[PDB]
Amino acid sequence: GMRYFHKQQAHFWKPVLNLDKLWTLIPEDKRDQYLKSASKETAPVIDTLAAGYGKILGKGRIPNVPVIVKARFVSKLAEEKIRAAGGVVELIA
Amino acid sequence: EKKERLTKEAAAVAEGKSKQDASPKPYAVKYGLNHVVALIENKKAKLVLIANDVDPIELVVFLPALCKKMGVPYAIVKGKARLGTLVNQKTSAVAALTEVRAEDEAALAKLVSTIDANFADKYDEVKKHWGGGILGNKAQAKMDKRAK
Amino acid sequence: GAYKYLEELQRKKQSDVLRFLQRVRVWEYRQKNVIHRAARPTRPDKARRLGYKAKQGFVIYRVRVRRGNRKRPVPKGATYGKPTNQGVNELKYQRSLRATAEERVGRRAANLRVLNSYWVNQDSTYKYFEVILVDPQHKAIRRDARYNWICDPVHKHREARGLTATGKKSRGINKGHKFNNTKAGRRKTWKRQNTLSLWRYRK
Amino acid sequence: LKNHFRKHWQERVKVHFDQAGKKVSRRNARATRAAKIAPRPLDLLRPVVRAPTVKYNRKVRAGRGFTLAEVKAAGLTAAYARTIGIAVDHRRQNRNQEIFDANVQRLKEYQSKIIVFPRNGKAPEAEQVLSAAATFPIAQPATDVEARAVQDNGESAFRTLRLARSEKKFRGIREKRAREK
Amino acid sequence: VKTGIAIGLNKGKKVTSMTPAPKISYKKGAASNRTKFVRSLVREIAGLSPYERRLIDLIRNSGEKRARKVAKKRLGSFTRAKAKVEEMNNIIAASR
RNA sequence: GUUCUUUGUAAAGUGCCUUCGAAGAGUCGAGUUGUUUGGGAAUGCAGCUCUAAGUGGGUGGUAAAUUCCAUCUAAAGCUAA
RNA sequence: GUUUGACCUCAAAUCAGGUAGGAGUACCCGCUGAACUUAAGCAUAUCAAUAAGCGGAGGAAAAGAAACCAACCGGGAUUGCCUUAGUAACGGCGAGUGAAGCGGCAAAAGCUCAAAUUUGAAAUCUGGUACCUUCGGUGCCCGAGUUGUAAUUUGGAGAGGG
Repeated sequence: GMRYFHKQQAHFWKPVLNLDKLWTLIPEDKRDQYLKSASKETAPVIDTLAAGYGKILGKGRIPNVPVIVKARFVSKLAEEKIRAAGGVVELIA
Repeated sequence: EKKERLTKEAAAVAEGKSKQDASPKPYAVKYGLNHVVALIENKKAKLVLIANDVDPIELVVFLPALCKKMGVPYAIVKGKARLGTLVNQKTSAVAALTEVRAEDEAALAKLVSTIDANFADKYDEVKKHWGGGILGNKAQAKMDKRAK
Repeated sequence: GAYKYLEELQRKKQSDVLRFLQRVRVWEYRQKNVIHRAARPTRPDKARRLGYKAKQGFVIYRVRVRRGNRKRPVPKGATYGKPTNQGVNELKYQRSLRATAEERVGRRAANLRVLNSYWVNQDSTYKYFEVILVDPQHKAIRRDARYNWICDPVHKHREARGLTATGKKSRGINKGHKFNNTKAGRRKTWKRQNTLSLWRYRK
Repeated sequence: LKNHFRKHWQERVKVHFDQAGKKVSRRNARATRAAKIAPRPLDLLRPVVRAPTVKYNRKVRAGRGFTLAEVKAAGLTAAYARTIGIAVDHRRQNRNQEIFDANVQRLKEYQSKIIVFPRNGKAPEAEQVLSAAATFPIAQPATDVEARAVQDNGESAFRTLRLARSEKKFRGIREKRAREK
Repeated sequence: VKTGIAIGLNKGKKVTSMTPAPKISYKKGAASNRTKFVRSLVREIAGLSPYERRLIDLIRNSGEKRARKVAKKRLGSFTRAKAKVEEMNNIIAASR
C-alpha cells in the first residue's frame, strides 16, 4: 500500500442511500398521498444531503411515481431507474 | 518664568479680554534629538549643532549626512554639557534654531556663512580619508630609527 | 525621529562603522566584569521597543556568558550505562544563553524583576547581553498602571520559569500544527493524554 | 488487540466520582452569577454562521460574534454593542449576503426586544430572562418547497459529473498544447 | 464563479457575493516614503558588506549565475538571492 | 432611597471629501551536529557557521525550479472562568 | 587660566527608606536525566521525553486574544470533557508506539507598548518638608528626565487637514 500524510476523514465523507428506501426521507403522513397522486406536474422533492446522504445507489425497485431527487453524487443505474419512473436528478454542492 | 507666565495668563484671559495675546510669540532653541530630526525633513531649521562626545555615537553618525541631504547648515560642537548649559540640562546632544528676531537675523546669516566656509568647505572631503593610524611614541621611535 | 535610523543602522552589522564599534565595545566589556550595571543602554531603540522607559526603577545590566556546548560533569567522561548516549561534548542545553544570562542577572538582583534582554555583542569565547529589569518596590512603577502588573507575585523569576520571550521560544509555545506536542505545556499534554479517564457509567 | 498498558498507568488514573458534585457546583455558580448579573441573561447574543468542512457545511451553526459590517449596518457601534450584550468578532469577514441579512435581522430583533436602563437612576424592575439563546434560537434555512414540478432536459448528471472530472483532470495538458501552438 | 456541483474546476454551491473590505494587515511591509528615505540614507552611510562587494565584482567578471549561486549559499534561498542580485545590478547600473 | 457636587461650555461617539497610513534583525530563514516527536527527503529545541526583505514575510504535512491562489502578520507585552 | 567650574564614568558610608534569601513543595513552570523490565542474547528500540537530582511561583499555575484551522456556501483567543481514534502516521514495518482539524459541550472577555514634532511653552515622576479629612490630598524645595517622562495612535485600525 501507499501512504497518506495528514489524512482526515471529512474529505471522504460520502454515505450512500440505495433506491429501495428513498421514501423514508418523506414523512409517513405525506407518503401515502404522494403515492396515490402520481402527479408529474407536482412531485415531492427529496433532499438527501439534509438527511445526511452524499451518494445515491440503485439496489432496488421504486414504484413508477415521479420524484425530484437532490444529491451530490449518483450512479448510472440510479439515474436510469428514477428516469424510468419519470423523476429528474438535480445536482447540488 | 513659566509659573509667572501662567499666573499672568490666567489673570489676563480668564477675567480679561484676550486668548493668547497675554504671552507673546516666544523664540528659543530646540534641543530634543527626535524633535530636531523631525524639524529636519521639514526644513524648518536654520542651524544645527551636534555634540562631538556621545556615548552611543550611532545616535548622531547619521545627522551630518541628513543635514547635507536636506540642505541644512550643520556644525559639530565640542561639548554636550556646553549645550546643556544653554538649555538648562546636564546634556543635550544636539541643539537647533529655526527662527530668530530680525535684530539677530543678520548675525545668524553671517554665522552660517562662517560655519560653512570654516567647517564644511574646509572639511567637505572628510567622507573619505580614514583616521586613526597613529602609534605610540616608543613604536614611533622604533620606526624612525629602523627607517633611517 | 532617530530610533528608525538606529534600527536600520543596527541591522547593518558587517559594515565598517559597526564592526569598528563592535571591536571596541567587546574589549571594553571583556575588561569589565562578567555581570555589571550599565549606566544606560547601548541600544536605546531596542530597549525602548522591548519595554524600557527612561525613568526611575528601570535598570540595565550587562552580562557575559560562555559560549559552546554543554558538558555532562561525570568523572572522566564515563556515563556507566549503555553506549548509545552520545559523545559527551555534543550536548546542547535546551535553554538558551540569553536565558542563562537573564537567570544569573536575576539571581544577582533578586529585588528586581527581569523584563527582557537583548544581544549586544559576541566573541569566540563569550556572548554579551543587556538585560532590562524593573523595581516593583518603587512607587513610580507601583503606580503607572502600564507596569504595575510586574509587581504582582506571579511574575517572580519569570526568567527561571520560562516566561520571557527566549523562554517561550525554547519551550516552543506558539500556535499551529507544528507546536502540537508543546502548546500548553509538553508535560501537561503528556500527563493529559497518558491518562486513563474512567467514568461512573463506563463507556 | 492493542492495549496500551506497559507504562505506569496506575499512577495516572482519573475516576469521575466528582461528576454529580461538579454538576451541583456548576448550577450554584450559574445561580450566583445570575444574582450578580441580575437583570441580564448570562449569555451574549451570538450570530448565525455556516459551518466549514463539507461534511458539515449543510448545517448552520452559532458563532462567536457579529462582524463590524453587520453591526454598522444594524446601526450601532461595537463598544456600545459589547456593553448592550452583543458578541463581536473582528476577524470574521462577510462573503455571504444570506448570512449577513440573517445576522442583521438578529441584531434588529435583539434591539427591539431589549430594554436598557439609564445610567443615572430609575432602574425599573424587568424580570430577567436567562437565555438569549432560547429567546433568539438558530433557524435552519429552508432550501426548497415540499413539492414541485419535474423538469427533465436529458444531460444525465452522471455524465455531467464525469465531464467535470475529465476537464479538471486534463486541464493542464490542453493548456500546454495551446501554448505550444 | 461557482458551478453548483460537488466536483470540477470551480465546485461548490452558489451564494450571491460580498466584497467585505480591504484589511490593513494585508498591506504590511509596504514601502513608505519615510522607510525609503531612511533606508537610502543608511545605505549611503554604511555602504556595502563583504559578500555584496564580492557580488558586484562577480557580476562584472563572472556573470549573474555565479552571483546567484554564491548568494544562495551566503543567504538561505534562491528567492532571496534573486532579489539581492537585482539590488546589486541596480547599484551597479546607477553608480556606473 | 436621602442629601453633598454639577463637574463642563471639559472629554468622548458619529457622516462625507482629501493627503497619508511609520508596524519589533545576529532576528526570520538556510547548512551541519546533538536531542526529541506520530511527524514520514527531516515536528520542536539548542550549540557552531552564514545571514536577509519590504506590493514584503510566514504557513498551506513529498524534496526542487517556474506561474498563480488562499489565509495570517512573527522576532515586545497584560488578562477572569 | 599651572585658576575656577559643568558633564561623563567608577566608588564610599552603621548615610534616608525598602527589598531577596529559608520552610512547605499534593497540584503548577522549566532544566537535567538512568537502569530494572519487554523485545532471544541485543547496539536501534521499549521501560521513558518516567524515577532520583536542581531552580522557581500561586490559590490555582501555565496558556491566551492567530505570523491559527482550513480548501468549506468557509470558520474565528486559550483551557478542559465526549468523539475524532487505538485511527493517519512511526518502528530490527518486529516487540510495540501514536496525535490533530472538524462536530457536541462546560466557561466565556477583551486589550496594551515601540515605531509620529507638545515644540506657542516636560504639559510627566520619585523623594524631603509643613498642614490635612492619611491604603491618600494640597503647597513648597532639592532632584530624575530631552541618549525622551505625559496626552494622542496599535493594524479590527488609525492620524493630519477640511
